[PDB]
Amino acid sequence: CIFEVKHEGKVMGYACLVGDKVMKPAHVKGTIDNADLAKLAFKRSSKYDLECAQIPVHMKSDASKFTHEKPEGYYNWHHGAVQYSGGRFTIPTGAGKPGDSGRPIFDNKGRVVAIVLGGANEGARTALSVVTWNKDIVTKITPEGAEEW
Amino acid sequence: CIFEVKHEGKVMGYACLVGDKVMKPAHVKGTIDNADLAKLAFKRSSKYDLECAQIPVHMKSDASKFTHEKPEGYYNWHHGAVQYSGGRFTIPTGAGKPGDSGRPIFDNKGRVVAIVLGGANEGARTALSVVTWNKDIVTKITPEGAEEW
Amino acid sequence: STNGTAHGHPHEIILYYYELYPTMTVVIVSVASFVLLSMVGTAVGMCVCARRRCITPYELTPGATVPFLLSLLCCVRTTKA
Amino acid sequence: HTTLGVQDISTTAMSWVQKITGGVGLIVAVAALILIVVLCVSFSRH
Repeated sequence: CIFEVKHEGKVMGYACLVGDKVMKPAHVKGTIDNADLAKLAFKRSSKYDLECAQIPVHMKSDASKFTHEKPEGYYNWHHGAVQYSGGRFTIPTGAGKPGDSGRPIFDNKGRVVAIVLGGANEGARTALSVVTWNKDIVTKITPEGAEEW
Repeated sequence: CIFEVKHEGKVMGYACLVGDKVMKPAHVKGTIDNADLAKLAFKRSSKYDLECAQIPVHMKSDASKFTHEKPEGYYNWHHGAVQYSGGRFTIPTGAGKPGDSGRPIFDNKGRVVAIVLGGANEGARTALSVVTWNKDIVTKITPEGAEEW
Repeated sequence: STNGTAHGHPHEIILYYYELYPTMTVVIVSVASFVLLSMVGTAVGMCVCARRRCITPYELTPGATVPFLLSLLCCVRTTKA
Repeated sequence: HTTLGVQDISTTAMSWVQKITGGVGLIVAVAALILIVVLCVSFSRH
């Protein structure tokens, strides 16, 4: 589900197969290091700093769900455990750096819950700026003073 | 309830006694290998790629009721176990070949859940292209790139 | 001499050219060309606006189609697949 | 005597045809603005 964006042979960010689309932050330079994915036609969206396309039928089995269901508690992400509460995802400051955009925040059943775009440092913890699903539609939560990773 | 369509002495697909009609995919060449069934008058329907007729009174006890009820999980079919999830039936690629159209996908109580028409190969698994019942009415789900069996 | 009939419709309209002239018609033609350019510019703007409408709905999922069709055409033809 | 710069008549008829052109341009201009207005509403909604 996770694929890496390379630029001049160097990993800049990541791309993710969530739902039935293929995501990757718009700000990330490079092209997805995967033939099938690279040749796709992406639709940019500067508001969300998102850039989605549709998953080829032969990889659709490789997507990661998603879900609007996110009860206060702890979620999972590559660097550890994210914490959700008060309508805000946070992490121990330092555990997320530039070049982590695109990385999904899974729950314990594997459903992708949000996609990190950047984070605002508010001391001990950093409030993440994420792309999250509402009732059915996509949304973007950006804490005051976010630093786009 | 299941009867085989033969063409030049060769099984092409199947025919099924569901509800009070006698079904068989329209695309299947041949004639039902059963006197009583073969002499019937079928009504073709190219939208549904279906071709139904009515079950003779002496076989009506032999029909199979169907169902719109299909929760994510595993279903049964002649070659093994089909898997349903994300609104898509799939199987291990290779376990379904041309000449399997018409074969029903039963659940564990025997209710026919869908009827295979063909499948699209998407790697490890093949998403089946089936005829399935909605709230009450028939429907057809055809995954992108299906190969009509 | 040369009769500058009125019409009609147009026809007799070009006849006036002979009456008071060298010019007249060429300027009118230029004006017509300008009008055509305005019409063409409007259409180009309209198509760009139609994209602006189709935007958002470009990312992405269940929700038109629907739009579609209501759809100008393009809506729909993405809606596909 | 007379010879002067128009325009003049052939008037009426002339206006009949002229009136047909440019109206649609105004329409698409207004529609464009309205679309922008709605877009701003969406931007505000977000």
